[PDB]
Amino acid sequence: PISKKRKFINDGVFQAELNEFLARILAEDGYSGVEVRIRELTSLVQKRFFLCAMAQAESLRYKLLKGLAVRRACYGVLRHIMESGAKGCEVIVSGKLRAQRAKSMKFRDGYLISTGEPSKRFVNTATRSAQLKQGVLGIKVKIMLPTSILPDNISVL
Amino acid sequence: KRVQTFGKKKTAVAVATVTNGKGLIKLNGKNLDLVEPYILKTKVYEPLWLIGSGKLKNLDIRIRVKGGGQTSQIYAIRQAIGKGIISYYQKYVDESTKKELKDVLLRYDRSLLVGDTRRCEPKKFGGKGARARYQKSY
Amino acid sequence: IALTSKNLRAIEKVCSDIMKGAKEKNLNVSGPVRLPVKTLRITTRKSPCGEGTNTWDRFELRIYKRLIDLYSQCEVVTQMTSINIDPVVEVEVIITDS
Amino acid sequence: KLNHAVFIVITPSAIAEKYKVNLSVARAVINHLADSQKLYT
Amino acid sequence: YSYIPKQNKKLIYEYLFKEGVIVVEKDAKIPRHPHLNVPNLHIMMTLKSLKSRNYVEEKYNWKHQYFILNNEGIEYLRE
Amino acid sequence: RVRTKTIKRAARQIVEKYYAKLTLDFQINKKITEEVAIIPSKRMKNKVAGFVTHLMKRIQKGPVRGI
Amino acid sequence: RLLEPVPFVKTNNCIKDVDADLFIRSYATHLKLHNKITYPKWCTFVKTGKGRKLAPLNEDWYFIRASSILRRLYLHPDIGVGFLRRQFSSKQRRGVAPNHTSLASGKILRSILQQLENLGYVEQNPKKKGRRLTTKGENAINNFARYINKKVYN
Amino acid sequence: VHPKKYGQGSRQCRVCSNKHAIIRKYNINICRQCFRERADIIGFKKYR
RNA sequence: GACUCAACACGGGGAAACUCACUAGUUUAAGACAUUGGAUGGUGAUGCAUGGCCGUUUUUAGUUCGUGAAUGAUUUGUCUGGUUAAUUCCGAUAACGAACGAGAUCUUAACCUGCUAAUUAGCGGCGAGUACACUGUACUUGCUGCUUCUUAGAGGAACAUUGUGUGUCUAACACAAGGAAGUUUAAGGCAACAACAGGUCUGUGAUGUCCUUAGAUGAACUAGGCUGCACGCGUGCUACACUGAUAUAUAUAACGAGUAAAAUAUGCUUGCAUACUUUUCCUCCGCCGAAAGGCGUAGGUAAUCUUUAUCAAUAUAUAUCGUGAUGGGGAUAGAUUAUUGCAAUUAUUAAUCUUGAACGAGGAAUGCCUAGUAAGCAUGAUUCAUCAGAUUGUGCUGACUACGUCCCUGCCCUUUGUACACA
Ligand SMILES: [Mg+2]
Ligand SMILES: [Mg+2]
Ligand SMILES: [Mg+2]
Ligand SMILES: [Mg+2]
Ligand SMILES: [Mg+2]
Ligand SMILES: [Mg+2]
Ligand SMILES: [Mg+2]
Ligand SMILES: [Mg+2]
Ligand SMILES: [Mg+2]
Ligand SMILES: [Mg+2]
Ligand SMILES: [Zn+2]
Repeated sequence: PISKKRKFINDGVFQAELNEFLARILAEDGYSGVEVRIRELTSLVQKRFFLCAMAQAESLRYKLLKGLAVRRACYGVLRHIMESGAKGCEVIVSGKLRAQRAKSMKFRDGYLISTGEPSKRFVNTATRSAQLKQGVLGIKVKIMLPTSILPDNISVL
Repeated sequence: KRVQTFGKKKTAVAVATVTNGKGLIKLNGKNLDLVEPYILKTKVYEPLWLIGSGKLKNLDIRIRVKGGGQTSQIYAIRQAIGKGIISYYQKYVDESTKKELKDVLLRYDRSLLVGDTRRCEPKKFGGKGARARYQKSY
Repeated sequence: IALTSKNLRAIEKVCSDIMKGAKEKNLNVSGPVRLPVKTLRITTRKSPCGEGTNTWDRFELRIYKRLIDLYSQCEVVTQMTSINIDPVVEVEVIITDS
Repeated sequence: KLNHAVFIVITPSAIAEKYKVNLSVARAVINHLADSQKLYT
Repeated sequence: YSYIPKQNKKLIYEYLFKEGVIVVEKDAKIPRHPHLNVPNLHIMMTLKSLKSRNYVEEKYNWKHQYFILNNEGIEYLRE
Repeated sequence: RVRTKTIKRAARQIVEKYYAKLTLDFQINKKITEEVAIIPSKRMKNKVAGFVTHLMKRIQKGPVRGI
Repeated sequence: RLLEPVPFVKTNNCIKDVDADLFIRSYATHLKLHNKITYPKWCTFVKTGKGRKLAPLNEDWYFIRASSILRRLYLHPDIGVGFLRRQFSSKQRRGVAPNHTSLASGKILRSILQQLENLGYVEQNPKKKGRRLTTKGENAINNFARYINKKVYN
Repeated sequence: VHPKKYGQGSRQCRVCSNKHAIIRKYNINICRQCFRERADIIGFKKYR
């Protein structure tokens, strides 16, 4: 017997844990999922228990690990996003990056709403920290998805 | 026969059941003789005085109060009475009389019919109260 | 029947569906009664450090408990419950005479 | 200073003013006359 | 403690084989593993050893250790 | 208490297309707006209606400088 | 003192239609007259609750307390000792640290209750919860209230 | 070994084993910074 | 660690141990893998190596692009003016047109549907009584149309609507009526661009390098210290009384929050082993106890029980004081009785008795605030084994004064000057 409040929190915690586990495991995957080769994963979960932004971020991280010219990679990513039908994007990469000191680099394409509950709704955001030569490079990707309609527009027929 | 309306001041909902009867007027299980403090007693009696004590010999009234402090409760009770009597008149007595009563109430003041919409604003961090921040010495 | 959940609209939809199911036949269904939403509030202080004018942030996980009654046999109620449904809305059926 | 005593238009303050007395004594006097704020004539 | 009985070790290995994976819990003074009542420290040590040889692959999440068995490891377990 | 370009723009758009439907009556105007344009809010919609009404008032007594 | 021109009639039937403090006083007086309830031993040098840091200063405070308790019982269905204590709570100034609310010394209350039950005014109900009024006691209380009302009218 | 059962050093964050600043309400047992990051996934939305 | 705003009840930091990084010492391998190489751990070093997150610039209104126009950096757009809470609009115009920011959106709180629903909420309905009124009222047990109150989903309602002023009679403002409401209704949340060499590696198994690695700066244990005190500066609490203390009596909140250790029996030498079951958190209630608390039991994994048709204090009413460092004031101290915990001394906290200090409204300075606000009064929660004087919510009593201005202070703008650009 466990109370409702207690249960809910516990469930949330479990969800979080699962997510983290997935992140740890699947560096080679276009990960989003969270709905329940894979046999091992299932076993692990049992033991424990008794277009998208995250994927893009992961891809970026992988690219960084591989060792590209950075800017080019970012551009490619942006292009991909555009192809996948995004109204707007934004990527940031801050960290060490070539020089020792500082250096945050923005990469926007289409328009990116930041403030309001629309932002909360109509953007998928993701954050990965790609470990590299002499520290960490800091990805953050932010995608504005196709709307189910924005509050700013007033479409007269 | 029997009519149920509420008052409302802050939190403090006084629900006035106004029925056919002899003219007693009560609170939960107690007469309006009590209320509590002698000073504020007039704020409860005022609508009755305005309307006339003979008009309420046809109407019994019970009032159930819940929530709030003292003064707020009194106000709520008053409001309930004001809404109550008028509501009764609108249904089971004539319209002209009701109108007259309403006019009288308006002449005296607001708050009897229409409600006080004020309520305790949320306290904000960096302070004790709503607006009152802490203190900087530099 | 008690329907505990986190997401309001979804819960409402579920309730509606069950009502519809009931209205088929044989079910004296009392209307959906939504219960007092006992909101889990956490007030955490933002900022890992102690720097910056200490802004807090009131999170609220607001659980919606929903309740609904019936005079029926178990199998039928089970069938009714089967609207497919998903991991989000937590259902519990009580099959008591009292 | 004003060390008022005990052994020897009505209000306590007035009484205090007049005969130079503690206000408990004033109260007592008032009571006697009759026989948390006050008013008497 | 630094005892490490042989029989216990063997049992652990068998369990691993049966599963394919072991969720360790990276806790020092927790007595037992959920299923098998073994001193957890010993189990942890064994898993570390396995990892060192690359018989097992590890992906550390919060608190738990989540060890997954490698093909070489499996082969070894054949014994 | 002034109107943004979005509101103003919307108003402009109406009276170009749907001047026929409209008359100096607020409720009617609001209804028309609801029928025509995709305002997600209530308050915003109301505001839009009000501005349309104002625009209408301004015309009949002269040119607006738009539409 | 209390009386005034009101716009209604008062059904002076039960104690809820009586002014409290006066009623309590009257009841205390009645008790004194009777000699129906004692004044144990420790009563005459105890403090009624943590917060009071001082003795009552009323002489026949016990009687008053008893009267109050009776009224409380009448008001509520089933009322414990804890509840009673809570009811007779005050602010405890902790000198320099700010005030807290202070639960009353329950022992005296308990004793009073016991006395009442012995006399046949209150009743530990096996159904429900702790000690309500006994019907005879209630009736007596009502009678007293009526008497008080009559006196006031006079 | 000395009693590690009731005190700040008894239990810890689930996430990063830190003994400081643990949200111990509703048996969450996450140190508050970590909670702040995972408040989305747990289902704690800021409204007001 | 943090040092003007933007360090100083801050690190959720109320540390008896653990926390613990420190001091006096003592253990241990948690030394994988091929005594050696080689990792592994660090509340070690460095936030001037970084990630993320947070702060401030700034909740102000600001940032940018397309094309056009004006060797270059650039400018224009993005403005003389009016208006706005707002680069909010209007109007003028080498610009026209966009996009983010504002606004909208979200969440509450504000008033309705006398439509949607009725428990774990009520209202009645009605039996059963107990008291008293007149020819119904107050109060409990037992049974089961309405939705005003109680809960909470979807809708509605204000748009400056109608009226009248001021305004290029433009954007808009002021007043009046209506109305639940007329300062985007009130309150938040969200938070552009660009930074600051701001903070944080003492939140992290986010993380680089350098150090350390068994006489460890790893972990574990035993004390001790973070609380030590001529003093300076913070944030608070309590006061200086009579609109008050004291003591009785009466009144009445809202947000809440609540589940490895012990008991009893058997077998042997206070210990172990075996068997078996309530207790670990909220406490009703019944008894003991001045008090604190204790013991027994009861409900509650919660709109059901704690408990909430009342858990609080200011309130109010009636008494004692009587302006006297006074019964204002409760510091400092002295001695017990408990509770928490393995452990309470450098007194955890609590209670009981006694001790009766400074303070008679506060100098130079400086903070916060415009309506349910200030202030007062409490109280829930967070920390929590125990401990609010903190924070964070919530309510209750409910002022004064504006309703503006640029005088100071701080930001922003145009012009202007600059030898500054680390500004
Ligand atoms: Mg926007
Ligand atoms: Mg302490
Ligand atoms: Mg220590
Ligand atoms: Mg820095
Ligand atoms: Mg420009
Ligand atoms: Mg906004
Ligand atoms: Mg310290
Ligand atoms: Mg604190
Ligand atoms: Mg200043
Ligand atoms: Mg220069
Ligand atoms: Zn953590």
